[PDB]
Amino acid sequence: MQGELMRTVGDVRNGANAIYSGASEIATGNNDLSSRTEQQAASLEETAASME
Amino acid sequence: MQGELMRTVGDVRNGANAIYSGASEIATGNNDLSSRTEQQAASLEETAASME
Amino acid sequence: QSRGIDQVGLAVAEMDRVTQQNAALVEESAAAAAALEEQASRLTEAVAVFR
Repeated sequence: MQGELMRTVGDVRNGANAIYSGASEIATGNNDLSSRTEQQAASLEETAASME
Repeated sequence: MQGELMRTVGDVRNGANAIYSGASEIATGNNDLSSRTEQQAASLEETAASME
Repeated sequence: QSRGIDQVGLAVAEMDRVTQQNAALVEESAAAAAALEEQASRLTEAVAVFR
């Protein structure tokens, strides 16, 4: 019973870390992607100003 | 020990679905966001041809 | 106007290149999000012995 419990704890604990680390990649991607969105919108403001 | 085991597996079972369900929500957003990305990209191509 | 169209032309090229970078992050986020779906399934396999 302990063998299956320790194995489950290890698989869940080690696997849970992958979700936390993997989730950080998505959060980091949104942060980096968010920066491009701000610059993307800024280009429209600068580009729209040129049309004026 | 059985109670703590079921509650532990229960939280992991119910918690595991949150990651799959939560990841599906973010995955669906990327698919929908990708549509606007390609659509917005087409605007640059159509707009670029308009400047010519 | 010719100089203005040039600035607008280079601006479209900048936004066009930035759009490709955003698509890379969208696909990367989708690929990373899909990986989490697989990791969540591995958790069920470890507890597959239990109910």
